Amino acid sequence: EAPNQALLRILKETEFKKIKVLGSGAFGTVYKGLWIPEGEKVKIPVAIKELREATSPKANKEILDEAYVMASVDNPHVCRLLGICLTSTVQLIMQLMPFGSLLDYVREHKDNIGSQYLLNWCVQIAKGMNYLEDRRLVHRDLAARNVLVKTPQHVKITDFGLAKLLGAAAAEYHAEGGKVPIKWMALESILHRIYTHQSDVWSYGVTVWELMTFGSKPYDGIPASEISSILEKGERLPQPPICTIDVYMIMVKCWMIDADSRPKFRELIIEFSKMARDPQRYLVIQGDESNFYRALMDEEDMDDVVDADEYLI
Ligand SMILES: CCC(=O)Nc1cccc(-c2c(-c3ccc(N4CCN(C)CC4)cc3)[nH]c3ncnc(OCC(C)C)c23)c1
Repeated sequence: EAPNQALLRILKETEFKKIKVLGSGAFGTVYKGLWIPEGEKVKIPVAIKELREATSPKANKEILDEAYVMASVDNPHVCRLLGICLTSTVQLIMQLMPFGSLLDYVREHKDNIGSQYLLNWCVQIAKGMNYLEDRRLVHRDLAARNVLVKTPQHVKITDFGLAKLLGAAAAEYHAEGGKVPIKWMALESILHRIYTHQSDVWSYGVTVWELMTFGSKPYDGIPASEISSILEKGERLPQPPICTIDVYMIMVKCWMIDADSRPKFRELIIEFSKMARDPQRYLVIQGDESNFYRALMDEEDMDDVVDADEYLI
């Protein structure tokens, strides 16, 4: 296949500042901060994923695998890797998404989210996924928790810790046994651990169902072991109250057991774009329709602030 000529930039620890902790887990802490590359009069808002311990060999391999696939994508609707820092504890430096996950955002503003935003988000995520399909990359963990909000008008796919690049001439990826989110997975992934771009389309439909229900948990109260028999019986997630049948039909088509009968991300872009032209016809919602970076980054001087989307090499 085509050679992968993505650049991997190694960053000095002294040219980025950590401002605050966005979140923490066993994997490690995600900081929010500024990256000031020397010689350039720019300041990039960044999220900095530090690894908890320096000594874990499996965790260090996994964070570099994440950097490999993240550096291999360059799309407006995919979160971009700025670089890595090879300190005692490895650090990923990513474009800052100020508003957090789309899942947390819709739960936070159920009352203030209109159909224009929901349909635009669906378009943007389909565009990101279709770009990932052109790159022959399977995400394997598409969910509302892994879509971040740069602005309310602009969302990006992230969390490539499970993503796999398809080798030359292959269209399926066979995975070894591991922790995996069953309620977002195509049937063929649950049973045979096969993953394709059409398996991601299944996860796309669940993601859209998450958005359309304003943050509800799919199959709440149902064990993941039973999910396989439920799917084989022909049951699916129910129509969200705001959804016209036009929208719900697209979600249902994403959950066909025959993977080739599901839509392609190319077609999802087209269909949700049509609906984004007249949003209130396809979603029925009650009551429908410079200094910010200083406050965010807590730094008085923001004259040279530049979003990574305007920073290229
Ligand atoms: C994967 C789920 C998740 O929440 N991940 C996460 C954890 C901590 C920070 C961020 C994050 C955030 C972020 C997450 C949460 C918030 N808050 C804002 C305040 N609000 C009350 C709650 C949500 C603000 C920013 N922005 C990012 N940008 C680029 N990469 C990131 O990390 C990406 C992961 C893949 C390294 C992140 C995301």
